[PDB]
Amino acid sequence: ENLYFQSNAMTFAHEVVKSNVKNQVLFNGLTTSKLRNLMEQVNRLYTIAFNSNEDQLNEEFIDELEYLKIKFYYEAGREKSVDEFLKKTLMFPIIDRVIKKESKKFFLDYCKYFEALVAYAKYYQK
Repeated sequence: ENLYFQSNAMTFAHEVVKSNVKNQVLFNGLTTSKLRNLMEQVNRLYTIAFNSNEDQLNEEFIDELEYLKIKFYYEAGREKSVDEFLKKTLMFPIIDRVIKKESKKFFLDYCKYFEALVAYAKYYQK
């Protein structure tokens, strides 16, 4: 078989981003201003998760997640660096996973992953 290990979200964000500096461009011309609309969408959801007492995610929140997937695919259609970024980050199967588990802790973990993705993208830029 093979031999794989336990990497938290921060470590793997750093790895994906720094492994997508090629010869210098980031994910083929990504910048952070291209992710702004997305960042805001994530932020507006983060706070509403933070205020939720229980871990069981409200159903309107799931609709919001569906719309988040939709805004993702929009930006991926708009800008090719966003398309590469979203594929190589596994953004979509992770959004799916969050939607299935419907837990608050898990979505906040996803938010940390997204936040570190953007930070590291920022640290490596033109």
